[PDB]
Amino acid sequence: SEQESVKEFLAKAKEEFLKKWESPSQNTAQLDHFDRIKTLGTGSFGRVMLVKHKETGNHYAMKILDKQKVVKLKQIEHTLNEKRILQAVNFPFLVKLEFSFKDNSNLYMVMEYVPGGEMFSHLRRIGRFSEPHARFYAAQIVLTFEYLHSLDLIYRDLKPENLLIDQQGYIQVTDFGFAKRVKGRTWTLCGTPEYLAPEIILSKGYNKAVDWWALGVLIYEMAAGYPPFFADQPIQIYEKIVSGKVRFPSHFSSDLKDLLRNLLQVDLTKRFGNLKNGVNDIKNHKWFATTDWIAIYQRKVEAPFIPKFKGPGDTSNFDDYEEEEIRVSINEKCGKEFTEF
Ligand SMILES: Clc1ccc(-c2nnc([C@H]3CCNC3)o2)cc1
Ligand SMILES: Clc1ccc(-c2nnc([C@H]3CCNC3)o2)cc1
Ligand SMILES: Clc1ccc(-c2nnc([C@H]3CCNC3)o2)cc1
Repeated sequence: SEQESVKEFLAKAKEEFLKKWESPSQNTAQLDHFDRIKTLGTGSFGRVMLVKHKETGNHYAMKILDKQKVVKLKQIEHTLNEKRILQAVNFPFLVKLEFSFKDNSNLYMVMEYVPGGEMFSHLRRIGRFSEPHARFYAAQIVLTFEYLHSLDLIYRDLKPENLLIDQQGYIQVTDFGFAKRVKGRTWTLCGTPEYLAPEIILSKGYNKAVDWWALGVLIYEMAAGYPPFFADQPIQIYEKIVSGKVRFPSHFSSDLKDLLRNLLQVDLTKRFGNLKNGVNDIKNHKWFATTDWIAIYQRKVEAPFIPKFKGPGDTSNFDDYEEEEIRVSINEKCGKEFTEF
């Protein structure tokens, strides 16, 4: 079936992941080693801030999570998943975690800063991506899932806001807050409504097939400019998702429609990526006939566009948020819950 070079690559990738997975790094910097520059984005339990390391001058994106808000939102296991996975993975299209640490109030994950901004911004600015442009990004996600799934990891948060565009025009995936190592099935209701597979919505035990469904949603959104299932109320979105009905814009190629019908298959036992040939059904589909998979992996293909930015500390591709304190309490909070962080 697969070439021995590919099998050996993935076998070594798993060996290296498991060594770090079984002995995670902890406490590799502290807050006063950095200067704060700007808030790059916010969220329910945390935010991401551009920082500069005071000794080296290097820029980083620091994700800050409030321990008490994490406990209240029942995200303890998820935050521990995120840091433990990020410190163990290594792949060209994943954001690199450089440091992690905690204090009395917060958990900190310090990643290399990617100045080009989120794919979401670029997609909304241009309207929609041409099929070659969408296919260049989709190929990178296919390889990333091939890697992650071979490590028994499910990603569970694919969407344009989590795909950063780097200085070469390639993707780096960020936010592993829903990622998890899974042996067979898992059961948590999590994700963004527009991207949820039917089996998540229906409260079933599910597997890596949910990532391949989300790839179908992403490719549709890149090529159309909007996602296939949307509405004002989540329950209305869920009803569309489970119905098995998708309408395609007339400008979609026949090959694109065919691939999407096989990724957006409501029956998970019939969905591309989850059949006997696994990822190969996707890589060998006609829509990818022009893709040089090794060249993509090696970053040898010229990108469709390079983001405009002035230097490693430029924030122009991210937007403006109210600047709030990073307060650290005099007393430790939730120490027992986060001992492993
Ligand atoms: Cl997901 C993924 C699966 C397999 C490979 C792979 N198989 N052989 C290689 C060689 C050629 C380039 N340098 C190592 O890479 C890469 C990514
Ligand atoms: Cl409610 C709950 C459900 C599952 C787990 C769990 N699954 N694997 C683990 C590892 C890492 C931390 N300790 C052992 O914990 C913890 C709490
Ligand atoms: Cl390297 C890097 C640079 C920026 C970010 C980032 N900025 N905002 C976010 C959140 C909120 C919206 N989407 C996820 O993440 C993460 C990593």
